[PDB]
Amino acid sequence: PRPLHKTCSLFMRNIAPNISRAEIISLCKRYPGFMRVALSEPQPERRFFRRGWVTFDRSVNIKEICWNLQNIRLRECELSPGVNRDLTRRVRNINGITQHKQIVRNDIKLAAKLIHTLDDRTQLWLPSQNPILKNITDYLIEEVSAEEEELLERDEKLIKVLDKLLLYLRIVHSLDYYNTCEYPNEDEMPNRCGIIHVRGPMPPNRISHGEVLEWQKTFEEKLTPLLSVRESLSEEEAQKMGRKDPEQEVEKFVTSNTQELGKDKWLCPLSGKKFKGPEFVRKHIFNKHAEKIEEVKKEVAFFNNFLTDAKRPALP
Amino acid sequence: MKTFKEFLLSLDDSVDETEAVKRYNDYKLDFRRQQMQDFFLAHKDEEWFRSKYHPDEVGKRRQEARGALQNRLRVFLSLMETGWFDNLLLDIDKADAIVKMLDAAVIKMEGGTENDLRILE
Repeated sequence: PRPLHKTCSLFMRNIAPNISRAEIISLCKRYPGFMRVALSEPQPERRFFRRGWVTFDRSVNIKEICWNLQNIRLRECELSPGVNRDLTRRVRNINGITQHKQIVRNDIKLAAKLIHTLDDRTQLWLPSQNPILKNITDYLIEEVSAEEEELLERDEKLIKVLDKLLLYLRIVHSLDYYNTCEYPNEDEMPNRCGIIHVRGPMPPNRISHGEVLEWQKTFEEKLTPLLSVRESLSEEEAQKMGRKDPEQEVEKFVTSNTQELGKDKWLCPLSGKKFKGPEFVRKHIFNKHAEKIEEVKKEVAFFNNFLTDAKRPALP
Repeated sequence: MKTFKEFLLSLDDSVDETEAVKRYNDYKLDFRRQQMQDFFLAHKDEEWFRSKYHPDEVGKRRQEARGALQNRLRVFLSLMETGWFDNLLLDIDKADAIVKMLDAAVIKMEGGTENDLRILE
């Protein structure tokens, strides 16, 4: 039997942005029992410097391997790794008010929407054709023969229903519900399912009439960030800020390549071949060098994609 | 960038209220145009920035994500039909079950058989 749930790991502060995964992988690949590397978001306050986690098989020791990398550099910066210890407090507490009839029902409404959004957004599975959304919606019902009669605090039914949604949200989509946060990189990180937040012990007092509504307004206001789409600017503001047209800037590539050496004698520096007019050089670049015309279109779209985003990376 | 106080102070000839607010709002965009063109060329070939915005790399990360996610689904769907959260509630009373269940999930995420899970018993 294997202990695959355990994996010891290194941690590296202040990795450069010019450093890629590929070259960190190759640095750690020739060690035995190497598994995977996981880099975090580059923070703008530290000049977009990343934070890395190199994960190893739990059999092979970490303290020697941390020493063997202790004064090593990559690209143009020195790593100085440290041993990443295991997670202490996994199953964490929140408010005990969350185990309530009205609150669990709303938690099920929210958890449904979260899955509805995330499934469609990730492109798993226009109604959602996920089984736990159909099969659970069949349940949460009263079923009585009232027609035949006419002629002649906890709710563990809803909690057991909620748990299937919450565990799906946590395990599949890495969304800690009760904390109201994702773990985006988590699948590459050392611990694949670390911290999970859980309902509290008791609510000591009588449960207040407005406090149940206040909790949901705080809770739902925190969940609304997690559903938000990438904020694209107005098609004016994108064009004003400087959206490059694809076909226009493709013409700029063709003409600037088509140079003139003399009278009815035109060269282009993408081959080294001279032609009798400006029309002959245009058909040469389109037909024979189809790779470059796409390469311009791609890097136009690359620059556009950046301008599209309103919430961009930039220096503070 | 220099603030609204400073730009108005460097124009003491054609001093109008209507013209001042227009030219500063034009200067704002004129500057922020420059910052984006600087920032694009600054972090052009870096993998983090490539991955978020470049069509070729954006396509790769989606395929990489879907494949890794579909494998995480299979784990949940295995834990359902195996019933690792058959008698399990997200409560502090049932905390030891959650930690054992998560470890059983991670082993399945890596791709270990039911024999591998025996160490948790």
